Amino acid sequence: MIVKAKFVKGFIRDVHPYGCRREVLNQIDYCKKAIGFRGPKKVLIVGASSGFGLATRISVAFGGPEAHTIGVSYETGATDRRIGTAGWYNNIFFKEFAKKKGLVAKNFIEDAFSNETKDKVIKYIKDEFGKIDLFVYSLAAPRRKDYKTGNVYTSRIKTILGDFEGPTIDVERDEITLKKVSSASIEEIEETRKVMGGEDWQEWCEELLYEDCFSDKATTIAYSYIGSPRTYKIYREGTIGIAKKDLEDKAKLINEKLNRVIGGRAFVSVNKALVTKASAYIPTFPLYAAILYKVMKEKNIHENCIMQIERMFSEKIYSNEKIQFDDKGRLRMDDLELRKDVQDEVDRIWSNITPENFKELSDYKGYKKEFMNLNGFDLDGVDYSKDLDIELLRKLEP
Ligand SMILES: NC(=O)C1=CN([C@@H]2O[C@H](COP(=O)(O)OP(=O)(O)OC[C@H]3O[C@@H](n4cnc5c(N)ncnc54)[C@H](O)[C@@H]3O)[C@@H](O)[C@H]2O)C=CC1
Ligand code: NA
Repeated sequence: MIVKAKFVKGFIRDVHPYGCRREVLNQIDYCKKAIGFRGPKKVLIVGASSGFGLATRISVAFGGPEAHTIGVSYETGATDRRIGTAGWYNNIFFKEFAKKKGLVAKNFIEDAFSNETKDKVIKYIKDEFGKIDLFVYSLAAPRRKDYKTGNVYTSRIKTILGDFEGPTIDVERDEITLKKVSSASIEEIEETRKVMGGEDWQEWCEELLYEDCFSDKATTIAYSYIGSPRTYKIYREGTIGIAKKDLEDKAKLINEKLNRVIGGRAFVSVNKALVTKASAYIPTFPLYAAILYKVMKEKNIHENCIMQIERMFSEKIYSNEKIQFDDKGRLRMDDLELRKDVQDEVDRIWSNITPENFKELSDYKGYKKEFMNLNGFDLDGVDYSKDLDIELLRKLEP
């Protein structure tokens, strides 16, 4: 079978599994070439299979600390109709590389919202892994199940106080298109807060702390976004923004408890805009990211996931220099994105953007490549003419 990049309902149908291997290896190679940092030895990451969580895992394992890692993710493998998710394969190839380096890399392919999943991970930590010094909560989900009551909360990306309509980039068609987003009901706001707020992160932290799973002075981090006024309507001041503010509020509560009990700490890191599976489908995000890429590349300050994470750990969290938070106690990795000259240029380009000129004014090429790359496509050192053995791929284990 020769896997080709193709779309179904605006989603890539089949990832290229060996491309995913190459993309994991590219991030590992960046970390191996980096100056290096030291700090964490035993790391738990929820949402470890792709995007920021995968970069987090690769950073601590290969960027100097030689950390053992537990990854919890929800992914699916090959069926008789589907090849498996990018994250499915990322987990597998990360493990292969980590094992060769002599590192523990445990995968739990499980729903993190489950009480059952928490018990499994806690059991593994107590029995086998040893206490955790770093816990990263990097989860992006469309829904949350409350396993006790059977209730399902659905995450919706909607606006508040007024419908939205604005340009976006359709990767399937290489075109600018208008996307409509409607106002959320109070129930929809609450459900999104239930899924993408800090409740589950807080529950993980409490269960970990109280079952004696954290090392003294342990750190926990969750990831957030603030962005520019170009996206306040559909992000920061929409349903997802209300959820992220709940996440930031929970960080403060978790921080107080961890500090009191083990001298530990919790904080949100507000990261920069970039292409991941989750972000690629936020309305209008492709257009903002494409312009931002253009501006930041011209100013030599562009970063992808692995560069973001490597800088965060080596320059801010585990540095010689003391960590600096914003006035709300958040770590700011959007420090370069939200720089005044960057945002001025983004706003200026944005105002000149049309369906006819967007490829000239924005870095659509770079945006599309990063989108293709995370799905295993458009990568160097991958032979895209070679047939893949499906039986071989389906036998691979996380
Ligand atoms: N990509 C961006 O522009 C930015 C993303 N962030 C935040 O980074 C965090 C991670 O998102 P990305 O890396 O962008 O997305 P991603 O789609 O690459 O990663 C999502 C991860 O969450 C896991 N996951 C989803 N439901 C799960 C479940 N029920 N149980 C266990 N794992 C589950 C997936 O398996 C995957 O590992 C999110 O909180 C997002 O809001 C923050 C700033 C920017
Ligand atoms: Na992630």
